[PDB]
Amino acid sequence: MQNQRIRIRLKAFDHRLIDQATAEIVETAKRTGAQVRGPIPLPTRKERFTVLISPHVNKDARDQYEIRTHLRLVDIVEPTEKTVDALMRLDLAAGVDVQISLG
Amino acid sequence: AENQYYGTGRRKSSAARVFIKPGNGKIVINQRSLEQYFGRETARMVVRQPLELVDMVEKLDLYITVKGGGISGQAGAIRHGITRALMEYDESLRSELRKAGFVTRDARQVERKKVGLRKARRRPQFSKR
Amino acid sequence: PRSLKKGPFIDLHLLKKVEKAVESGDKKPLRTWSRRSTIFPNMIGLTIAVHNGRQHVPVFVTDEMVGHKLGEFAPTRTYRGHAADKKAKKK
Amino acid sequence: AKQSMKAREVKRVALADKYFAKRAELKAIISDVNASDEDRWNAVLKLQTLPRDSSPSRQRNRCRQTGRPHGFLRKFGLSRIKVREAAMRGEIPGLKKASW
Amino acid sequence: GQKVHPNGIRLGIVKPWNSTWFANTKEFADNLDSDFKVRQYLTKELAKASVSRIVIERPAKSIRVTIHTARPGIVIGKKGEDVEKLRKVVADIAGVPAQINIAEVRKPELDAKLVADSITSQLERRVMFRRAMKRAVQNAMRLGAKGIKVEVSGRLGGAEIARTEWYREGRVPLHTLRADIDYNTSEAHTTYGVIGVKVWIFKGEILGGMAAVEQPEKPAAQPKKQQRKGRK
Amino acid sequence: PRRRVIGQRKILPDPKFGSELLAKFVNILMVDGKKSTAESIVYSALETLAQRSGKSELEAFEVALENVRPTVEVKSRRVGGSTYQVPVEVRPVRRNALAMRWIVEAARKRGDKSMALRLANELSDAAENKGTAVKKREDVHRMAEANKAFAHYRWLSLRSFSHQAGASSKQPALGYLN
RNA sequence: AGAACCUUACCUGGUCUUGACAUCCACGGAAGUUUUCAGAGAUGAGAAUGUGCCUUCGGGAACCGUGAGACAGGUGCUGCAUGGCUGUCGUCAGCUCGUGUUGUGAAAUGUUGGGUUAAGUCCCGCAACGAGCGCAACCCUUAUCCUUUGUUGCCAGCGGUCCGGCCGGGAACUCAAAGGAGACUGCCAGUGAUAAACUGGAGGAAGGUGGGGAUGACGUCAAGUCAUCAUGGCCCUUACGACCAGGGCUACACACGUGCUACAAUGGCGCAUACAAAGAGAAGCGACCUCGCGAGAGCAAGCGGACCUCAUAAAGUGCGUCGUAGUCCGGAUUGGAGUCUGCAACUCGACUCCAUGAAGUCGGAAUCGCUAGUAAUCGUGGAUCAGAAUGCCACGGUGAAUACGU
Repeated sequence: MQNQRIRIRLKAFDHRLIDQATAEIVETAKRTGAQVRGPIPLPTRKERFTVLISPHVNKDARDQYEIRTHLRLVDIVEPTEKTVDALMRLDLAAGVDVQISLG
Repeated sequence: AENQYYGTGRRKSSAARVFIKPGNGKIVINQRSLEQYFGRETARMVVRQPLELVDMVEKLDLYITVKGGGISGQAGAIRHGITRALMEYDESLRSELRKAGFVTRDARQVERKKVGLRKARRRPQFSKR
Repeated sequence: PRSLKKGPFIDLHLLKKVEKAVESGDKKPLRTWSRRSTIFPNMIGLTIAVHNGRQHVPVFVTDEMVGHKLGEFAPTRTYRGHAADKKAKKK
Repeated sequence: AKQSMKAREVKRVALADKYFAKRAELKAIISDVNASDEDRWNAVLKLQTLPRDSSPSRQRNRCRQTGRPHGFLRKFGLSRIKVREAAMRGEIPGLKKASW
Repeated sequence: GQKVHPNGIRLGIVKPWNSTWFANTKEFADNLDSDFKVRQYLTKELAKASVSRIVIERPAKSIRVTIHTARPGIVIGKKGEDVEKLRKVVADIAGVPAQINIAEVRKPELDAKLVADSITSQLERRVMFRRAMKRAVQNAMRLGAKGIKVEVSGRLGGAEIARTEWYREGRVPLHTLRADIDYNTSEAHTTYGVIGVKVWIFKGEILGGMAAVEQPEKPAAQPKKQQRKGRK
Repeated sequence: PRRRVIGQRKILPDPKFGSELLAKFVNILMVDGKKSTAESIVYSALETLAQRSGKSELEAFEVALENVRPTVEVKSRRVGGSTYQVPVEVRPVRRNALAMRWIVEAARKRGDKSMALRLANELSDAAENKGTAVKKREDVHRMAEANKAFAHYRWLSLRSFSHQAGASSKQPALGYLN
């Protein structure tokens, strides 16, 4: 059973920045390995809110809102030390956090 | 690679994976017997029906892995799953059933709970008097 | 249906008033506003005046009240009789 | 709506975190069954009177910044109406609605 | 009559949100207060021309400013010393060191908020509102809006009770989940009390903004480039 | 109102009996949304039916479903003065469903140890035309035969067609009344 | 959206009025913390740590006391005084923008006929013309299927091998989240004024803007919020404020809105048995451990979310048991104990359980949603959240009658 020996995950609440940043790491992985990598679509999260829509009078309408947190993974069928060294310089950072740790 | 024909059987948001081969009249579901998974319940009659319609209740073998159901329904993904795989013994078996309607992916999609309402379509009950 | 937990539940706050009254069995009716507390041996033999949401009502504490609270013997609500309008027995 | 309810509430939250965090097994020692004739006494209620004026049990996780009674949401630092006002104006990351 | 605003759920779909950051759904209150305090006070500092959008960003150990301007020239002030005083206080509010970069050619006269300011300015000084709002629209669609809707209210005409007005021209559809639907509600006072104008602008169905993207896409970078993950 | 034809949701034939009439029956036996309890309850009922009469599994089921089967309904159509209630023919879809519904509405008045025994006692009875829904069929065909003595806007209508170049009418219709 | 005190408006009682919190100045003090004692607590006395920031080395600021004024503060009055915002009619099928025409003109016409449609959807068409809002579309999400990924995902075959995707290894496979492929009366047929369009046919998962969500016009209604917040008119500013404590809206006279769960047999009781999707968790949650009578207790691996845990997912399924006896259904009330979250469970908080033991066998006026993943019914998780769920929000399981007629 193929797995990874070091975990890299990307977490953002804005979907467009993380898709670009992931794409730069997929190419890094293909430059520092032997296979054709791409996006792991790990289950993206949504937290659920309900609020008013008039400040006082009538409630037949209300509002429900979403905020999503989009999850990517970025791993070879087994990674190498040459992948983490290249990855960590080439990762984007402006509204996504990459955590390189396991937990 | 492939070594068995394969059906996907998606009905009611359950998926019957079905690996078909020559053998004897026989079912294994999730490495367990029929008395265990469908014992004496109406689901037992669901899964035998597509083998009985194709009269191969004695010479088809089956291996069944099923996810994402409830007990009677998973038998119903099996009802589509057996005929989905059996397209590669005869491709016109599945055509004629698709023309009658009698094999098809199930006709209901998801619908969500709506904004401000006590259910998917039920609005807030009020007397208002 | 329900009852409360274990240990003392005296606190700092009932303690300093009670302690100057317990050496002498009692001295004077103790001006109490922190009526959330449970009764205890240190609080027996006293008279604790228990703020009710408006004023203090004097409670003579006994050996029976030791499972009970302090503001429980003291009202918080209103009353009407069982099928007419009537002014409340309870402040 | 008043500043006095915001003023009580703001001081309670910084001292609930100060005072109760280092007095979280004291709760076990004086109430829970962790004691069995051990302590169960005045000497540790000498210390639990600090997390009392300012403690989680008096901090309804609300009105530490905004002047709206109830419907508060501790995760935004806001309330019903101000979550909606900020969505309208796009001042929250990722804010859309569910369509499924 | 009714007045609903429905387009509050569109603002990261074919347009940018006014904020993009990450907080692991636990630090969101602490990050939302810093993002407000940085919105409120930077647009007051560049008050010496106009701004069409403000976009606030959270890099690793940093807070990064994006700004959309009429020009990168005389909007932000001459000399980079003025743009360093902006980083001085942006850094103070978030609690990390601060960056700023300057962008974008888009005029704030295609955009909501300079249009809503300009129609309250007439009304504040009691000049006009019958045609002041129509010249707003004219001036807006000639730089790129396929349609604009305007609602003016206040104590209009010097009347002891309140009045309304409205005007729609071109297309402003709300049977949507996308488009740029770039929106501002002005609030200002005059010698009668408080007045306000509501401006919805439609630049395009996928135009308006610096965005076209609507999701996190999963076939991305890899449309038909398949791997076998084995025997290779 | 309806301005064109709209069909109905129905599922495929039975997993034991291979019949639509069985597939609608277990469906009308459904309680708590659960089709999977009503299936077993219907088949266990027909097996008792098979001990009562040794001729088929469906013997008292199919023929109950023949004897208590309605054909008519009453509609209300009245303007102005006095025109009374006005009958309509029921479509097959509702004939079948009225009968199965009346068979299980009737069935519940019994207390036994399985629902299957109950439903088997009402089918065996209705099969011999002594069921509880014999009355429900009879009432509905007597009322539909009675209320044809007078129907909607009848007096003025007998003029209205003849002057419009249009054919015979007695019933409310799109664009103009009868 | 979670009302013991806090919250919270209201009230009483302590305690003070440039004022409990900002900036500005004057004066004394570093702020903060820890701690004994009196006092309900605020407060006060005394103890112990520190003398920092800057400096004509005076003294000021931070923060606290106290004062001067600006000013803070006010659920203060006023919503025929407002700004911001939103309910209704309604998915009404109309409403409006630019403009010509017919009347003297208010105004009409368009916006009405025919066919078609939920629809002003769209064909034909008159001085009404063209076009936008409403609504159709792109949209997101889903569905077979095309497509990419290949873990915290999977295994027809092959290996280590207790035969478990744990792991060598593999991509036939579910599988997860996404671009979306597909469907247009275009195709073929009938109808219909050529036509729009309805219906049938076929391949396909599927023929009828694919399912689902978003989705709601101008705007009357003196609608309603000054209590998110803006804010004048306009009143108190030793207060129509505030620190501190306790109480309170869940009282009880009755009734009433709404939802849960139950009134059984399709089921409950016991025991055993089957597969979820979704998502949240560093004063939080959390396996195992020892402790305990269920409940729970501390110790602690672990935890960023297909990594560990809530979780045994339940309903549903199996057997034996149980009918009209209020039971073998339902188990409430309350006594009382064990437990919980919390200085604090009493009125007003969560859970286990023993004793005793009721209502309820389908309910009058009244009263609502539904065209199909719907209705119904079950469990799950989250927002709120110190502690309150039966509520709300979203998720997934099983999953129904019929739509002639207006």
